Amino acid sequence: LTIGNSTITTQEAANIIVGYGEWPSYCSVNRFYTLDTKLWEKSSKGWYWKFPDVLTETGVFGQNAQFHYLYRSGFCIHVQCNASKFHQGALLVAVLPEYVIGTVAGGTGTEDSHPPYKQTQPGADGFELQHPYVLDAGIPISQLTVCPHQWINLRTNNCATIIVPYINALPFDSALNHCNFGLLVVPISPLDYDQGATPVIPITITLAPMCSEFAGLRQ
Amino acid sequence: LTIGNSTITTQEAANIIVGYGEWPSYCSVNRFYTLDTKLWEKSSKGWYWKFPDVLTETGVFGQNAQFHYLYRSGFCIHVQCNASKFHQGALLVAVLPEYVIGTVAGGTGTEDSHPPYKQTQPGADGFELQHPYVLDAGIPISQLTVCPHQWINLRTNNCATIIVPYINALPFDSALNHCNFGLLVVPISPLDYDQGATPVIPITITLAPMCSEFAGLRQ
Amino acid sequence: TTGLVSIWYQTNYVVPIGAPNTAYIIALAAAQKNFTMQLCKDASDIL
Amino acid sequence: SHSTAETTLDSFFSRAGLVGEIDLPLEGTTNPNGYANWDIDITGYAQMRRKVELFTYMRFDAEFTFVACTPTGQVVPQLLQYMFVPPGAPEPDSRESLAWQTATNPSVFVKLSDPPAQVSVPFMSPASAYQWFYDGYPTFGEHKQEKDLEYGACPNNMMGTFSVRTVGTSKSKYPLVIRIYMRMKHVRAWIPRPMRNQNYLFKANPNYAGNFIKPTGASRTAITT
Repeated sequence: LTIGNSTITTQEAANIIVGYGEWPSYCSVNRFYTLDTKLWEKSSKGWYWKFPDVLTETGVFGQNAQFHYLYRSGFCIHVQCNASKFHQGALLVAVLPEYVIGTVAGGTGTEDSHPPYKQTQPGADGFELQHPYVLDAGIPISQLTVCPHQWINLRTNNCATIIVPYINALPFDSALNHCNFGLLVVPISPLDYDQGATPVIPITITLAPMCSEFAGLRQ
Repeated sequence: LTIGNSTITTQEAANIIVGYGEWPSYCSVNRFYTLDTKLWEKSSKGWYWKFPDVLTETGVFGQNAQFHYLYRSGFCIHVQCNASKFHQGALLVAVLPEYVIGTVAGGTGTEDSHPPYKQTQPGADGFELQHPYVLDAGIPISQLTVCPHQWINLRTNNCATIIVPYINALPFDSALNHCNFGLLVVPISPLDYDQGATPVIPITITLAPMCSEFAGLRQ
Repeated sequence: TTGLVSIWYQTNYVVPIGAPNTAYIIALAAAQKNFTMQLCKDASDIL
Repeated sequence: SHSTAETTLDSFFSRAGLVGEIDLPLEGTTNPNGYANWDIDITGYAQMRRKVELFTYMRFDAEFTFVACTPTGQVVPQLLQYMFVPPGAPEPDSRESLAWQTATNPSVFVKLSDPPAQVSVPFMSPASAYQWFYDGYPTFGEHKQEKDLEYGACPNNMMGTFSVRTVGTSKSKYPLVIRIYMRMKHVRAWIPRPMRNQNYLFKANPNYAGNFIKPTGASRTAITT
């Protein structure tokens, strides 16, 4: 499962958390996806990601998933945050189903045309929340915990896992046509550290879907 | 198995011929490859093809076979030649293992450098024999029948099949590194027809390998 | 929103001498067992 | 037939014949350094070469012998050396080269007054069987654009090298003429290949020339008897 010399050092003591006590379902695999490391700063406000459209560029099978229409898999999402024993900080990880991105309509006139392609495409790196209190969507940040989530504390843990099945708007679902979900990471208490210490906190997220489907049609 | 609306009319009365009475082997699938139709003319001298390098562009799984290193499959090659009941002609189909392409060294000085890339690449369409008596390799055309072959006569049949397993120079074989085999089609008796009739004879060849392997290495 | 179907020439058309040089083609269509409609529509065109 | 021993593939290949011809004159320009070398070129002689292309995959061993004689055919009191050079080992470059005393290279001390001695080499090919045609690039390296030093001598096909030298600081007093014979004990082939019949142009490359001759033209017409 190595691409030449890709044998990373991984943790063996993950904290197993189940989602609703329900494992995923059948039709209605060992490749571990790797994303670029995220830097957490004192003034940082949190990030967000959109799947599966942005996911089709980081994964080895994700790159091929650009051409795959349907999905049939179970999601084991691993979020990893390594830090020293004398660092301070707190992070929240959660999944918001049907997470509609809130566009911002400023200016003197409160009216805008169809959403611009610049806002729709933040890239494969991810984007920053303009006003993270409302998740840039007018949705209060106080209420995220009703949805599945996990508490990450530097003094307590260094990793977490989330397992979620496929929930879609229709019994017959399209992954390349309908946006499924997204991940939200936001700091609650700003990170603090002593003067001269390491000011960058690494963040890595790992997921391992099973497989997708090609589909196809002709006239 | 249709790409939109690809449901061709196929023959159900193929003449089953076995190769050495031996079926292919395991590690040491339903996609039917389609090639462009060939035109047989009165002055035509016959064609040749090289596999698997040229095969990696016509097939649906052949296009992906460009990136697949190893092979594990059995070959069921179907050659089809449709013609009227009052046409005249004869065709030979055979497979020549380890068929080395004979370069031509003309001119006043009998010496040439490394084979040019123009000669090495005839395209995905195929090439014509300069002097088909020697197969453009100094190898007499009289002796092809010692290798597996089939007789095609317009008065007798309209289709033929060949089944050949994998024979390579090494027990550990590479398909993208070592040229395996090729197909030879050459007329023995020139085609004749009455004045005003159809002067073009269609030729189609169909093969259905099972699968290939990705391989890969890192430093 | 809608699918497409087309017809293409895989090979050239060959005909024996003494036979017509062209022909005409017809096709048939129907519906499968699992085909059904859901809600009525008030549609009328003529007259 | 019942007595088919003389008709088997072994018997079809059971013959010792001329393979190598190397001369070591007392004085001249062919070898002004007192020694010579010979590469095993079975394809050099069209007689033995034409046999092998009847099959594509084949296995064979060999045995080799040496004969020393004057131009008149007299026998003189001197010794000559023979050693097999594996592809990894380096060939000698001078008469006083350090390669002569290398221990890993097998060599034998032989007196030519003794009636000729013969030696054999077993299967040295790294592959399972020999391939007279390699449908690809002559070099096994990762580069396909330069003139690599490994060109011509590839580890997958070459089967060794021989060198000859008269050992002794004192100068040799006699002219030498050397003849080489070879024969095979075990021969085994797998797949037949159509026979190569038309005229050859190169010594080891099957490329041919544009002047076409036919193998036979004796019969004038079909009606003629």
